Amino acid sequence: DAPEKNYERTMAILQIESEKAELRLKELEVRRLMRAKGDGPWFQYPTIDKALIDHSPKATPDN
Amino acid sequence: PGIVELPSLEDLKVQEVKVSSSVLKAAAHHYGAQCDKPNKEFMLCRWEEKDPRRCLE
Repeated sequence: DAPEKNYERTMAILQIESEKAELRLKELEVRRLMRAKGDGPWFQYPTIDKALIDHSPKATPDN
Repeated sequence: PGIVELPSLEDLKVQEVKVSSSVLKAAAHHYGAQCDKPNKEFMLCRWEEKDPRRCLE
């Protein structure tokens, strides 16, 4: 191969792998923040659906 | 937490209907026809306010 080809191919490889490494570091930080605060789409452990509540007038008024 | 606010004993004094349950049940259908309006005002107030202290008068 030409030294141009190996050189520019190495630059392409280093850009792709540096991008993947920075994205993995961001992935770790995002997972840490979403487990800590619970405000993102991940770690959304389920609660009770409020569509199950009967909002009809019951038999006794104090409720 | 906070203090619950109860009405005084003067607010609860009223001329009680001191008749027995058979007197009530014998007179029941005419009581439900003739005393309709303030009874339904009261029970609408009782299911909307959900608090008897707001339903006394």
